[PDB]
Amino acid sequence: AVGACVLCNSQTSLRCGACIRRPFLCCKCCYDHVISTSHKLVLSVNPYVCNAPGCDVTDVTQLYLGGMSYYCKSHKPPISFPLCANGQVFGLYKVTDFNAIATCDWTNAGDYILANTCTERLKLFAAETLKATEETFKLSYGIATVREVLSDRELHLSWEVGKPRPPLNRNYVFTGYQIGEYTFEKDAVVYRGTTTYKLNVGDYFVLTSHTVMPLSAPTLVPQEHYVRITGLYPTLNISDEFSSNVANYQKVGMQKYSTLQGPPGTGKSHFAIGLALYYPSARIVYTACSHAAVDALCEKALKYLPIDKCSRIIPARARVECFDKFKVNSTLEQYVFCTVNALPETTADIVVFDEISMATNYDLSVVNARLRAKHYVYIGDPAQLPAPRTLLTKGTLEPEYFNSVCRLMKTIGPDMFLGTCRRCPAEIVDTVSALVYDNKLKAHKDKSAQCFKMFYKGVITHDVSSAINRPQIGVVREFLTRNPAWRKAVFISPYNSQNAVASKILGLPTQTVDSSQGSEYDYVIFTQTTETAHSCNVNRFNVAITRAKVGILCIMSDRDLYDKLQFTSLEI
Ligand SMILES: CCS(=O)(=O)NCc1ccc2c(c1)OCO2
Ligand SMILES: [Zn+2]
Ligand SMILES: [Zn+2]
Ligand SMILES: [Zn+2]
Repeated sequence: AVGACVLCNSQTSLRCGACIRRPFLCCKCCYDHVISTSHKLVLSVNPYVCNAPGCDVTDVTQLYLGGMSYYCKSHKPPISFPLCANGQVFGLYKVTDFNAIATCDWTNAGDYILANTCTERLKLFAAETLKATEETFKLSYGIATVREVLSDRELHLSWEVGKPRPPLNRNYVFTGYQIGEYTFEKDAVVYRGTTTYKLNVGDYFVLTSHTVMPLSAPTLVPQEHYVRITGLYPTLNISDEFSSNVANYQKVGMQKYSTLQGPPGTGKSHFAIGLALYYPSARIVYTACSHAAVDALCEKALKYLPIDKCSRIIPARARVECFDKFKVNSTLEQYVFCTVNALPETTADIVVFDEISMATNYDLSVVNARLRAKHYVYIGDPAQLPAPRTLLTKGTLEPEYFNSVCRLMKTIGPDMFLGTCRRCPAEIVDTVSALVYDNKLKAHKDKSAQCFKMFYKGVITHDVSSAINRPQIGVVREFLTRNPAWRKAVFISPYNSQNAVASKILGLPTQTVDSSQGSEYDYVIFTQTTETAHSCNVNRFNVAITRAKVGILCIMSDRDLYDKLQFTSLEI
């Protein structure tokens, strides 16, 4: 039990026994913690507990030292010093924010605000504590058991009594029993095995609670600015395609780390892959939280970089189908594409972390711990969607609080900004530029005259809490008959239950706003479904309308966002 203080690094024998992570706290900090919170169990070699037989005094403020032993006020010998005196807790080698991180239930937005405005070591304490709290919460849900097997994609489930039922969306991944990971959608339920298996009756499913490893590396390394490009060797022969990013690629070699804010369709993949063509000898590890973000980087690399110098790292516990054109699990290749949780312990000349709004501080820290690099480039957009915070139910998490990188991009600004959207028709670019980009995003395409908006509240029904608006889907069905070109549109809504209804009624492929992020489609049909804080989130709204290359039909519930859409209004 010999470690360093999470608040001031001072070496100590003390750990908080009431904290779920049991942080090492020094004499002067440990006191400031026990004296201000319900946390009174202090751990050393032995806990600070009354040594008198059958005594239940564990509160450090009610204990004293009797020689080399610990006793309460009722058992202490005449010659005994209190454990808590003069701003310190007795220990070898002799905070308001730490108390709030240590005691909070992570259900308030203010908990996440603090976990991002605090000191660097407190961001790791916050990130570990949050993730451990999120896992112990997965145990609170009831066990689903197979009652009947309808077919290869449908079954009926028997839930546990006394324990609540977890939300049934793709976000919540189950573990069958060890028959593989499984997912559910809406008494006929749709089952989806990450592995194909003849669903047996009696088999059960649990949300896999994974052990939270402690954090060691910071979320962001200390910034270093250099007079020249360091450890990287630029080409003089640089393809005209990537000439627009040359000044920014040099900025990347003259700093330890750099932030790139790239609104939708401004060239993030192009910038990331073009950085390899600019430093041709440099080993680049490409990382992101999701398999789809890593796969999008592989698709752009397949087009510009040699396939023999690339490798897609796939964890043996495969959950979804990912990129198959590179040699798999060769961490020895010059270009390594890998999700954060699968990263090996290696080194790199450049580390590119894409879709930075989806990262948590836990992920930022894991990347710094597994990858030791000369340069780190963080690419994403704080105006796009963050990682879901399953415990957060009160308050809204603002972009400057998503993670350390997003905090920097929203306060000091990003080091680099891609200001030209090449994907969207001008109507959409002008709407999101004013909405989330402070009028700094510019349109490359002209107005398509195929961006429509309809103010139609319809009727809101609910599959549990996931919302449906059948009259909004009815308006879409009516529109499709009059606009058959839109037969090829992707249907998007903020709710998976709305999507299930629209899939059966319209037959269009379906995507939630959160799963559509990073993807593009010629035509998009968006139904807002509700006027909630979720369906009105400006970041979700921004993602939803920036998926479209040619046209979009927005069936709106919120007068506010409807009025902001610079689209042609439709009647009915
Ligand atoms: C951080 C660089 S690395 O260790 O991942 N790649 C270098 C390398 C090492 C051994 C090899 C090889 C390439 O090809 C044959 O055997
Ligand atoms: Zn301390
Ligand atoms: Zn504590
Ligand atoms: Zn006692």
